[PDB]
Amino acid sequence: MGETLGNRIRLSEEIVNRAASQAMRAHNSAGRPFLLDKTRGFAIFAFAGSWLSDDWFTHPPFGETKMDASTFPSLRSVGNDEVAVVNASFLRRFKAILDQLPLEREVQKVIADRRQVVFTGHSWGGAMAILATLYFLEKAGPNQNPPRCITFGSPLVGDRIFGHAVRREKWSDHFIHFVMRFDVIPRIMLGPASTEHQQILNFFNPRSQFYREPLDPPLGFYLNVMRSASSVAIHDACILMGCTNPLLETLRNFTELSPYRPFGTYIFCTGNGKLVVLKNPDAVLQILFYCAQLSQEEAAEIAQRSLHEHLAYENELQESLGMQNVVYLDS
Amino acid sequence: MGETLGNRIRLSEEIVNRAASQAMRAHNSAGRPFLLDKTRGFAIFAFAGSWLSDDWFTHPPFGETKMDASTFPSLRSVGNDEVAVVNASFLRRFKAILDQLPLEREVQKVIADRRQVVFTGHSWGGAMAILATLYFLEKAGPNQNPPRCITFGSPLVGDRIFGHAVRREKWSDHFIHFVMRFDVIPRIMLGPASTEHQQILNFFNPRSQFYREPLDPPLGFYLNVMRSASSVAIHDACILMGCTNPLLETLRNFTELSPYRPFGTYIFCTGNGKLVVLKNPDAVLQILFYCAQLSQEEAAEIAQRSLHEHLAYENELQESLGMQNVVYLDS
Repeated sequence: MGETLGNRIRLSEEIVNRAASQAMRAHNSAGRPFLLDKTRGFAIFAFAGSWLSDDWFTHPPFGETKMDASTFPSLRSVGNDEVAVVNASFLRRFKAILDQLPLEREVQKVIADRRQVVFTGHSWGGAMAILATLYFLEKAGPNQNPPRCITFGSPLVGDRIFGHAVRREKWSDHFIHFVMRFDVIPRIMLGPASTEHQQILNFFNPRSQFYREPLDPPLGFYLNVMRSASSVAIHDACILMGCTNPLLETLRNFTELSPYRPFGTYIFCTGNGKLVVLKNPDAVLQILFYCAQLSQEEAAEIAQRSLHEHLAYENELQESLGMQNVVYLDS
Repeated sequence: MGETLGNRIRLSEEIVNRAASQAMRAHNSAGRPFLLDKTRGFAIFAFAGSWLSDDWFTHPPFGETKMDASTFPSLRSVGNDEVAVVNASFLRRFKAILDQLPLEREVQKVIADRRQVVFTGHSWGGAMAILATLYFLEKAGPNQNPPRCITFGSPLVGDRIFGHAVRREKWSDHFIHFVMRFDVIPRIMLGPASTEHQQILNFFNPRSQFYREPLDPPLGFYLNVMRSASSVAIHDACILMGCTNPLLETLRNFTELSPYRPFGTYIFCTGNGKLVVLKNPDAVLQILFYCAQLSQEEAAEIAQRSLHEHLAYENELQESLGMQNVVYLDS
């Protein structure tokens, strides 16, 4: 009733909180890639994250490949246009879930059971949730309600063409991505694979919280991530102002920039229980850097702070959704 | 003859090189704020730089004030619009030159002598050259050829309204600002006054080159400058995408951002004798960060590199203007 976020995104606050809880429970669950949670009128498929570097980068610097035109036909480029680009490890792992597990049959079963389908994931798990949603959008029958995707601190998945295709097919609003202010994982794929990416993953792996000795984060990982985020944001700003790709390559001395870009509806948790909702992908890229800038020193502080925020989506949304202070930028 | 940069900016290569040489000679010249160099058909007024912090910031964080509406009437805002903003120390020091020295009479004398007037300056001296040019544009008689301004590694001087007023009066093309790729001084006013600004100035003061002991640069000064440059560039990108000022203040948690913005024609020296010319002020702000990004580590390297580039405008332009490889972004 009244003006709530749940009305704007057409997902109740109860199910978003449920999705956050299931997403954290899915991690490190006896090797299983997903769990299914059934509640009245809903089926939540929550995908476990992976903290193996090979599951993030098939090859450095960006681990990208062509989006599978057979599996996702609607995301194809018209004619000989540049093809949509996806993280190769993400796609490989999602395809393995489909091939090895009866995911599609279980999705058809809950739909036939009159349940709304929600794919959800935290961290790497959000990439599986994103690919699952696109796959079942591709194969849906005519009178099936569209699946929804909710991610928490998820990495980026696709490039600009990928995102443009999702928007073109009118699928972008089905995706809701929560991003904490200082969570680096939504930003980390804007930079090349760090030589210490595995050590970054170990630090952000929830199982590391139970270790007797605390794992140390690699020195300067946060600002190294934010330098790349600003590089990609300012690159796209130059493109939108008329600069050409060859010229920009000369200006930056021909270094490689990340191809990945945000898509879908983003919800930034900006602190003091405030939420900022926006859909424009160009604005999301700018704000991924803009809201994550640091004050004071935060040299020996941001590491623990970024980890806490990456792991605190449950508590943050319990508070921010129960007592709402939400602003919409393109609504 | 043919296609040259001198034809595009209507200033011969000979006089640009002359201006660079006079700008470096003006520094630390027996306390005098400027020198006058006369050659056939020209009068170059070169202004000495100041490496006293009080001459850069009257008050932290940005040392800004209202542009003097009496002295520069054409830069005034229509009615009760927001007024043009200038560096207070820069304006105070330029006014002192006019009041204490016969600058205006000497300018009238060379003009009556059928000499083209060029105001030039390196580093802080470029700010004096900029204000001198605007002042004499304001007071010019009807048949006097417009004065020209050439700066080398100059700090920013005015805000967006200031720059918009210069463009509105059709004066922007009279200004030529050379910027080396890794020279921090064109970027430094995009961030708040460092607590070690005086130590930054000591490091970039040319007289420091003769010291027996080498002055050490303050740790991390370069990346601290570039973090602010990216912050301001991405702020303006968000504005150009529809974000409002109150919203952006909440996103960055209400920190103060620098008001200063580039204006005039910029020429970036991008390496290998290449020059990149552009006039769009929004693109200049983006490129101030974009072309200055660092590879490898450059932890104990960029300090010496940035200093060398700030002090190498003479040699760079001798080579880049004699054998030209120039690209124009908005021409």
